[PDB]
Amino acid sequence: SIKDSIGLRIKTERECQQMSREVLCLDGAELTVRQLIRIEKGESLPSLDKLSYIAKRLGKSMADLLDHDRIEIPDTYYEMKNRLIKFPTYGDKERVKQKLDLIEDVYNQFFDILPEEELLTLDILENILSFTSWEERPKVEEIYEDLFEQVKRKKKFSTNDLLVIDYYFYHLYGRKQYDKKIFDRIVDRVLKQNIPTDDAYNIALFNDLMAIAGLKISLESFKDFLTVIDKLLAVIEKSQFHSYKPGVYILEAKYELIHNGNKKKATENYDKAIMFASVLEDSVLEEKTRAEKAADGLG
Repeated sequence: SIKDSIGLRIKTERECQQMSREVLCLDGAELTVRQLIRIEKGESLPSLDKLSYIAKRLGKSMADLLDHDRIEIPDTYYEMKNRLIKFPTYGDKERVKQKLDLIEDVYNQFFDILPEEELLTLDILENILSFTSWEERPKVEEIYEDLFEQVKRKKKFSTNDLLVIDYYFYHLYGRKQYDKKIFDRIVDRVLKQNIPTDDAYNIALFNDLMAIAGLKISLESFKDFLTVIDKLLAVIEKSQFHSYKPGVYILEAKYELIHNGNKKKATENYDKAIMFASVLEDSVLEEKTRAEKAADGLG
């Protein structure tokens, strides 16, 4: 396969230079040893970023390492990935099915020309959307592990980075102890991301911010909570995500209730959620929001 031939070219040149894997990979920020091994064994295709690094370390141009083989991805893939990521479900299980079908479709159409990071993106969306246990998928976990180590060192996050970060938050769900240093570092860097004109990116960023806010409540990490609310509203503002407002004001209400014991402010925030829900095309979210307000003991 293309993966076999490219992997062997990389491996042959590395060995030719009497270069160990650890030497090639340096501090692992751009390429890890296990990432390199999967490439050299033909198990995964290098992405442009990782091939660019490998070629720099070997003093070659990328064209050299490829010979006639290619690693480029068709525009059609990116269009379907873009449509997929932009697709909201709101927890609606008929939409969830629609989204899982899109993922399946994209994977079937492109799995053989995609690098590891793109393939992981598909696995992550699928696992979270289907509530698959992250432990059930060790092969995915091994790949996620090194890509997440690399995300820890980044200041600027891509859409794929944001989705890895989503999978990370997914690990923390329901837990009560957690690596506090890692969490705070990730949250802090998420909070500093520029907000671009790019709905796909903003949806991934919005969903990570939602995860942070739910976790800050459940892990009792209340520092900067309203800063998270503020960022959520800023993303909604940038991309005009009107349907996403009620979920944000519900979280702010739960914060006021649980952390400040403020029932008047919590009632105001639920009422904002109900108001923003009420002018939506369908009334599912308004009914849900009204029910949540009532279950939290407010009028």
